[PDB]
Amino acid sequence: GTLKRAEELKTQANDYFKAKDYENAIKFYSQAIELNPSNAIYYGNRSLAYLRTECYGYALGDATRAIELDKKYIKGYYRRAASNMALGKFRAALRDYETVVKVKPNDKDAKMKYQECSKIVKQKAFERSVVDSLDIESMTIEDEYSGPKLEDGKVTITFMKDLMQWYKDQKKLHRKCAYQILVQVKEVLCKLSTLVETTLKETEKITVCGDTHGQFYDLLNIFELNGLPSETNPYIFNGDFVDRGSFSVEVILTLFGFKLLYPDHFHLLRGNHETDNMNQIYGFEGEVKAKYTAQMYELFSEVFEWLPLAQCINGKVLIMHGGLFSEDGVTLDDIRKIERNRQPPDSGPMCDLLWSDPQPQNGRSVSKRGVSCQFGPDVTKAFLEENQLDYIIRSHEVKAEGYEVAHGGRCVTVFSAPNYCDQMGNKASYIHLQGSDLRPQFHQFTAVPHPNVKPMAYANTLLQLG
Ligand SMILES: [Mg+2]
Ligand SMILES: [Mg+2]
Repeated sequence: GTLKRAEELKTQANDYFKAKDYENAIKFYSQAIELNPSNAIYYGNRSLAYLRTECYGYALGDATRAIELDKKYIKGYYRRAASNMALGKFRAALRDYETVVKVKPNDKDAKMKYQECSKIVKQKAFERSVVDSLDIESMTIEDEYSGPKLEDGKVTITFMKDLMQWYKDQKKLHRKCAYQILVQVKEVLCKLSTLVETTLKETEKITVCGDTHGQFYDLLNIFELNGLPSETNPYIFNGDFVDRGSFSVEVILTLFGFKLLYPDHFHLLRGNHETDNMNQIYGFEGEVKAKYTAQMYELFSEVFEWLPLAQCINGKVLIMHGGLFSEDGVTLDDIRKIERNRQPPDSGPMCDLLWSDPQPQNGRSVSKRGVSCQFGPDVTKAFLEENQLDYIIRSHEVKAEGYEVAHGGRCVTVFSAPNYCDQMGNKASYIHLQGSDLRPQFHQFTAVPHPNVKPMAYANTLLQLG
């Protein structure tokens, strides 16, 4: 009985979903849909599982299919509005929250989401540089503050070590210090090329980490397990420092501090989560407003805009958060020429560097995330050959073992956030490269305990569904 088979497969998918095994959830929903392609609940649950795995494009299409089947399926509208929020389609989301708060005026949840949506809409409408309406010198550190302070405005190794300790005890760096770090670090970054270039001599090493997503206690574990940064232990943090994790302020100010301390050996590349559309939904903007001000947040936003987009080691390995391009013929010079100081556009090379994913089949598809592309091994081979490169290192996707090697070895994924969001139970890893030998060496590690704060504790409700 085809329909009762579809239904058993959907029940298994629900089971997979609840166990946080979205990849199988998706697969069993997909098979359910294969047997009965005309049920709204199926499309709606698969839309939610695509949302959980940040596949906004696919969540959007499934939500739309669910709504086209049943105009009264309320879930369909929330999950459609979530996808659109994450895609920067704020007005589209509001239309759906409206259609809901309409079909029941009473709903507590409906109006809260509508209002939260309108507030972002209203702000973005509204939307000189923030530093100029700040008077950092005039601020005063209260006598009774006993946490870390800069040594005459300067970051040092002793400041970094006390900062790390202070944060471990869940305490807050005085706002004056936070401001100074931000201003200097803006100054450093705004000097960098869009493409950072590093030469590693025969005897030198470099560590590449992937996403860390505000997992502060895991970030300290990287440093214990692999050493503090210094001029003989350089690091690249390949984006997505913040969001989801509820210690994002602690992660980003530690990283920025180390960038000031070892500016030529501690490198930070922009990820898709160093952007407004992500930060307003996924916790960072809320965490910074809770702990500091809306003005601090606007400053973080403007610094993120100067983060370089890619890094090239010895002209042979190319590192970016996302992946390769929607278009053929993009060169390394083209990347160097990108005007990066902005939010990323909806498409184009800057967008692809932050957002794209590899796919196993040849060619290009519109991406499952609803922005940029998926690119096959023939895309990767042509770009490497055209540019005299050996392979790429990228991050952006959660991996069960903390890394993955795709495209015949030409596309490497590294991911540095173990037990991601307290739920995935994945290993994390970092890479060592060596000047004499640029083949990636992987080191895996597991999650470490942290205080009682939930992931997304500071985020609005727009992307917390189910
Ligand atoms: Mg990412
Ligand atoms: Mg990420």
